[PDB]
Amino acid sequence: TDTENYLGEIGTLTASNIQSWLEGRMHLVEGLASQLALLDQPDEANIARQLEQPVFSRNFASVYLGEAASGTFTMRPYDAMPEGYDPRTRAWYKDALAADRLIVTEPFVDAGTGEQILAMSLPVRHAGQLLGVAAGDMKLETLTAILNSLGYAFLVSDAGKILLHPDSGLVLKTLAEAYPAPNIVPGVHEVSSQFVSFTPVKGLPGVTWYVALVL
Repeated sequence: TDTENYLGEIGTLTASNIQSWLEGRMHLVEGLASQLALLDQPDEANIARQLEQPVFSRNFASVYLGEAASGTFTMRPYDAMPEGYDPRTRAWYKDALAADRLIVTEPFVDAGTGEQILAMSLPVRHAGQLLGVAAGDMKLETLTAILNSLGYAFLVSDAGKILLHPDSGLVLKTLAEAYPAPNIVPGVHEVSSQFVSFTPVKGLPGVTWYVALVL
């Protein structure tokens, strides 16, 4: 009843921290879309100029626009993509269009670097016509560091998919795969035997994700 209160308080503060951090990144991606919709002439040079702002490289691994007309892909900071890369075939693109709003993706593998990332993406229209999908992505280790700024903490979806974990190998495993498992219910429960607490992250669009604390 006491160590339960204490884990409940740390889980709450841990969730509201990752919430604030992710929300700030969301806002920047929202503002990137509004900036691009505001271009009077949205040609390649103007799009690239908007993407080259240092605030984007300081706060994302990269930001980018996948264009609807022919798959033109502008990414800053720029590095190479695979031969025949077409952003329109990728989940961060197709899911932004299907949801018609900002989404936050589960982890995937960056097509250029092989790193594990997640993206925030949303459609960009100009005068009501689709320009493409704008996104920023961030490395999972960056997020995992935020989560574990102080036993340990990981991040897991409502369905049981591990999203962030100090053991990087456990990322994208199910909880049943990681612990051959506790049931995801908000609160604290005994499960070497350990305490494990689930706290929802508020404010995230389209997902229910939990901070898991292990003590």
